[PDB]
Amino acid sequence: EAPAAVVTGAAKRIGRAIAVKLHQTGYRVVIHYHNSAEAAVSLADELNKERSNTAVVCQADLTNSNVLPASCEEIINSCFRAFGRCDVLVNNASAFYPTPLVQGKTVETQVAELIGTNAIAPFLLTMSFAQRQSNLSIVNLCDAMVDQPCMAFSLYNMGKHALVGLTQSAALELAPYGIRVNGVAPGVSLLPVAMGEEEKDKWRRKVPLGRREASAEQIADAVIFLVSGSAQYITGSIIKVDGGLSLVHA
Amino acid sequence: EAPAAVVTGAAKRIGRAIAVKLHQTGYRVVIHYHNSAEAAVSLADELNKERSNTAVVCQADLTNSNVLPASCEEIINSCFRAFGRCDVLVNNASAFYPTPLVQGKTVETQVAELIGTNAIAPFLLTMSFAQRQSSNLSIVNLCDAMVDQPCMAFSLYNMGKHALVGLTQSAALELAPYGIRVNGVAPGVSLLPVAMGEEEKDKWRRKVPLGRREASAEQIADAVIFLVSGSAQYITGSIIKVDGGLSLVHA
Amino acid sequence: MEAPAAVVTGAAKRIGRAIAVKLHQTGYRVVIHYHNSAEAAVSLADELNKERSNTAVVCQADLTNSNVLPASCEEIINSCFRAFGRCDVLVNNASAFYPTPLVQGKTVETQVAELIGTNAIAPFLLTMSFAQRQKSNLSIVNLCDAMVDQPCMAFSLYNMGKHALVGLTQSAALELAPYGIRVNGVAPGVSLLPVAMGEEEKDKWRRKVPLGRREASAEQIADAVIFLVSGSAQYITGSIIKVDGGLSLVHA
Amino acid sequence: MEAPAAVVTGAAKRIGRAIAVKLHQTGYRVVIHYHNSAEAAVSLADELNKERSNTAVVCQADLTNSNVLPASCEEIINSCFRAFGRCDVLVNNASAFYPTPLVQGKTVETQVAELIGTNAIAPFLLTMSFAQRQKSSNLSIVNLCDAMVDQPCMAFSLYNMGKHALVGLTQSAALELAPYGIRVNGVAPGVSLLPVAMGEEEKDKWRRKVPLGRREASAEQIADAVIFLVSGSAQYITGSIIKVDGGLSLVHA
Ligand SMILES: NC(=O)c1ccc[n+]([C@@H]2O[C@H](COP(=O)([O-])OP(=O)(O)OC[C@H]3O[C@@H](n4cnc5c(N)ncnc54)[C@H](OP(=O)(O)O)[C@@H]3O)[C@@H](O)[C@H]2O)c1
Ligand SMILES: NC(=O)c1ccc[n+]([C@@H]2O[C@H](COP(=O)([O-])OP(=O)(O)OC[C@H]3O[C@@H](n4cnc5c(N)ncnc54)[C@H](OP(=O)(O)O)[C@@H]3O)[C@@H](O)[C@H]2O)c1
Ligand SMILES: NC(=O)c1ccc[n+]([C@@H]2O[C@H](COP(=O)([O-])OP(=O)(O)OC[C@H]3O[C@@H](n4cnc5c(N)ncnc54)[C@H](OP(=O)(O)O)[C@@H]3O)[C@@H](O)[C@H]2O)c1
Ligand SMILES: NC(=O)c1ccc[n+]([C@@H]2O[C@H](COP(=O)([O-])OP(=O)(O)OC[C@H]3O[C@@H](n4cnc5c(N)ncnc54)[C@H](OP(=O)(O)O)[C@@H]3O)[C@@H](O)[C@H]2O)c1
Ligand SMILES: Nc1nc2ccc(C(=O)NC(c3ccccc3)c3ccccc3)cc2s1
Ligand SMILES: Nc1nc2ccc(C(=O)NC(c3ccccc3)c3ccccc3)cc2s1
Ligand SMILES: Nc1nc2ccc(C(=O)NC(c3ccccc3)c3ccccc3)cc2s1
Repeated sequence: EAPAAVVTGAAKRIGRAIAVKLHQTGYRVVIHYHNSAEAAVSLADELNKERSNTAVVCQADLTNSNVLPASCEEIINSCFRAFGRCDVLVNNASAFYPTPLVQGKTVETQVAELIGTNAIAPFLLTMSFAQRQSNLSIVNLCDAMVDQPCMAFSLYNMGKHALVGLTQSAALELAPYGIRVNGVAPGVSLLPVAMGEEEKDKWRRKVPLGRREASAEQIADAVIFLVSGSAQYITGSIIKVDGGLSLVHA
Repeated sequence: EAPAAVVTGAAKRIGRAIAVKLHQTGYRVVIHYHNSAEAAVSLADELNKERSNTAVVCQADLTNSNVLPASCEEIINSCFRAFGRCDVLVNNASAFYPTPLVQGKTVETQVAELIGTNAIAPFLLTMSFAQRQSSNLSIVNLCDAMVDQPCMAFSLYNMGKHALVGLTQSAALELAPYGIRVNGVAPGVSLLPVAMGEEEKDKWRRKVPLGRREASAEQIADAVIFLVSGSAQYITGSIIKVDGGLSLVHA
Repeated sequence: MEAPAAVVTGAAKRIGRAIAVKLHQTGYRVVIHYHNSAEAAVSLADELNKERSNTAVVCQADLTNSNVLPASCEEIINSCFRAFGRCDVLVNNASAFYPTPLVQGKTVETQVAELIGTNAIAPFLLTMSFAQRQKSNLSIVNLCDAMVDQPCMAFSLYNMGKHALVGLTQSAALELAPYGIRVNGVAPGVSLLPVAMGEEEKDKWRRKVPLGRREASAEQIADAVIFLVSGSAQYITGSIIKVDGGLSLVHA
Repeated sequence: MEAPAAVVTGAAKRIGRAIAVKLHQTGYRVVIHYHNSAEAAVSLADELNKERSNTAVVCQADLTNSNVLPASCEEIINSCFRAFGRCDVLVNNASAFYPTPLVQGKTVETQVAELIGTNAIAPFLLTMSFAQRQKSSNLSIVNLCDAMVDQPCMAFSLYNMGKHALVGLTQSAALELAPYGIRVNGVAPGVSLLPVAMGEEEKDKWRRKVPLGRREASAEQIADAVIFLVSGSAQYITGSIIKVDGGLSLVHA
């Protein structure tokens, strides 16, 4: 009776907040993770303490390779194995780091990681979700700043642009199956763990609405809306949740 | 105690559905109308039967003129008079008709209606709303998902709707320091113009990827409800398409 | 009779003059429209006529919206036919630009008439008159703004007018395509800074431009107009070319 | 050594050929990159060298993504410096295009490698190699984009993803390379040269959708926009994508 959702990169930060809010809404959840095993298992424990048998973890590397289609099929299969259905896919997992055009990872590894996590894995996950098929939908975590990108982040930005293309192409192609495909695009939300406080404050000061970053819960709220019955005519839409950041000129 | 909302063009169709759903969410509402007095009062009666003294009507022509600024100030003022506050402005009223570039309203009348109602009145209402201002204050503008693939011979209408996107962005930036969010909802085909023939209505319905049907007014209202809610408190300057995928469909 | 002819609105100075000059150098006869800048307009027409006799005229009009604006726009197009017997190109360059804050000597209705009139309604009415007068490589070029999605604070009416001009560009490209009239736009970021602006403030904006940390010259903007009216753009309609040195790509 | 030089990928046929011809007519020396079309690439180089000796060479490479793609792309740029002593212009034109339906003899990872490699990864690697070699002059890159990226063909998700990635590259590289004086722009066709084997009755279905003339763009019309973007008339233009689509993208369903 309860619907089920897969959330990628769900052990921490925004993906954790999405998994938590879906669970609070009544979903059973697959918490996908790559390296954060302890955090993933800890979240599943918390959710299961709340309602038994409503959360599982599923480990996978979402870097592009010739076995990525199998890994993505397994993530979807894990939801059917645990819960007998898969109603919602949230493509949240993402690699993010600079790749300067002018000069420990080879460039082909950087392509595989940045384009794999942000674009190819979402595509393969979408394929597997659709092939295995109420209120079915997919939500892709996009980036409100894709047209005003950070300096030296070309591969990341290429991946996020590709994810916009996937959102639109899959919304078109999956509409006759009743599957909606939409996006949520943060501006600045939870800042990278590696970033110093002074730099975090630099970015906070740029946001018109409150001079602060989005909480993870604020991003999750837009995901909840798009999967809800209140969004049943919405497909191919990307909702910015950016406090007006993308409207601010240089 | 209860927040209050102004909805322009609220007597019928999409504006009515928005007013109904805001009311159901707990708002007190000003139902603005131009020509549709009977329908406006009928809605106010229905809402007041549910919760007494929670719905008022306000007449105004939203055509651009020397008096449009005073009329817009009165709409906002009516909310403050009735309810003591104005938390939400929904710019829903619109005129829609063709204005061919190559050839009984003069062109400058068409300007005053299409650009006035669809862009200048939202601008003046936004000024009045902001001037009169914990809280969750926002404005929602009814945009058009087809603004970049416009209907043939609708240049003035399309100009007004593009101007409304500009207002949404400019006002979101300028009002963010006041905690006033400014967002849009962009329908594709929703309730077809009453004048449109049944065969032409079906032609459009058949192009929509999602179920080959128009949006109900209630689906449009659901997006408005989200944007005014606490679930959207970091969202400003965003326009949510509610179009069943229609804008994605090539020629 | 066989050199083509162009109307350039707001052509006495700055970008509009550069467009008129470059069109003239390409072989066009030109109508130099102007509002207040009579001395500068006549001085330009005299220069162009010295270079080739009877190839430049001036035409005065206020492009503020009013119930007479349609007649004024009809008259601008008529001046081109009166002088040159044809009108091949329309460049909508004239523009009012000033802040209109949402929270507090012109009335708001004057500000609406000026900012929306010059930037949007006059281009629309000129587009109507241009199209209706037609009997070649016919086109319209609208001067847009690369920063319309990242607008200056407190410029809502200006930004509304430039957004409306994008809508006109696309609507008119669609509707006039059957008549062989192409309709395109050129969108500067920062080009010639306002005459009233001090050097320090100019340098603040210059420093934001990735390509050279400098504003576009007037000639650089005119170069993109010249391309869009040329035979090298015969399949281009409904396109807006940014000429902004990357400015619109730069985040906050 | 005074004439500038350009690399054009996928230049043996169709749009890339017309770009290579127009660049040569403008005074550029050209590297004609090709993958499978050797005879046509060599025929073009010989035609161009007959017009002006030692102004055209060919360079073969597969632009599918793989472990060797970065080296291949470095080699393409290197070929221009070895032939002509300079590389002023890069045109990323080569492209794979075919449907990849989401719902059900190439594996899906081959389709990823081909559609994302040709349309996006190879342009990125070529852009890296071009810039690293440059770390009077008018250096620029032109990417062949697609005016219909937001109204895509049904069941072309991987192709559309690659073309959206190419918009991202055009913008990100324009920003990052602007300090080096390298401009980065795009030209976005709607419908241009159709497949010759496509029935005329199907070609006409697409032609009739185009507002401006109810016909597809010639390859030369697309090349004309590339020529403008590399020219001295575009020296303040970077990060711009010029649609050359006859109004097709403005037409609703
Ligand atoms: N935070 C922001 O300000 C912001 C702004 C714009 C867009 N976004 C988007 O919003 C989403 C969530 O942002 P976030 O900051 O929460 O993300 P994040 O913490 O940077 O990354 C989310 C998770 O992605 C997973 N991931 C990384 N590489 C992976 C790989 N090779 N295989 C599988 N999983 C991998 C990691 O899982 P493990 O920890 O299990 O390894 C990581 O915890 C992302 O798509 C992001 O691009 C965020
Ligand atoms: N229906 C769709 O499929 C669709 C598609 C795209 C966008 N939209 C947008 O969605 C919104 C609502 O659409 P709708 O179809 O419900 O609108 P609508 O029925 O065409 O008109 C809404 C109301 O606007 C008011 N109005 C018109 N001209 C006016 C004037 N000069 N002064 C004051 N009020 C005036 C009218 O109120 P009175 O009846 O009181 O005179 C009318 O009932 C509009 O902004 C529209 O552009 C709708
Ligand atoms: N300069 C920039 O950095 C920049 C940036 C973005 C966009 N643009 C766009 O590029 C175009 C050219 O810019 P610019 O800086 O050269 O323009 P500008 O000097 O600010 O204005 C050009 C002309 O507009 C005419 N104008 C103003 N109000 C008018 C009215 N009520 N009626 C008729 N004409 C009127 C004036 O003519 P008179 O002098 O004869 O009165 C003025 O000379 C404009 O459309 C502008 O918005 C420029
Ligand atoms: N034609 C149109 O209507 C249209 C519409 C929109 C966008 N565009 C864009 O405009 C550009 C030119 O279009 P077009 O129709 O002339 O392209 P095309 O004929 O489909 O392809 C151009 C060339 O790409 C090369 N290519 C394909 N796969 C390759 C690989 N794996 N490695 C290396 N090279 C490869 C081929 O070279 P070989 O022949 O040597 O193997 C082919 O001749 C493309 O980027 C396209 O996406 C075209
Ligand atoms: N998986 C992840 N994706 C992203 C995407 C963006 C951000 C974020 O921090 N963006 C900031 C920023 C990025 C790099 C360096 C400094 C700040 C940002 C993005 C656009 C404008 C301003 C700040 C952080 C993450 S984490
Ligand atoms: N008719 C005219 N239209 C315009 C449009 C824009 C500008 C211009 O100066 N834009 C600047 C700027 C505007 C206001 C205050 C300071 C600087 C600009 C625009 C966008 C981003 C950064 C700077 C100047 C003019 S003059
Ligand atoms: N390397 C290449 N890239 C592209 C991109 C697009 C096209 C093209 O022909 N597009 C047509 C079309 C696509 C599929 C079937 C028939 C026609 C097109 C594209 C967008 C909307 C309508 C038609 C052809 C090519 S060839």
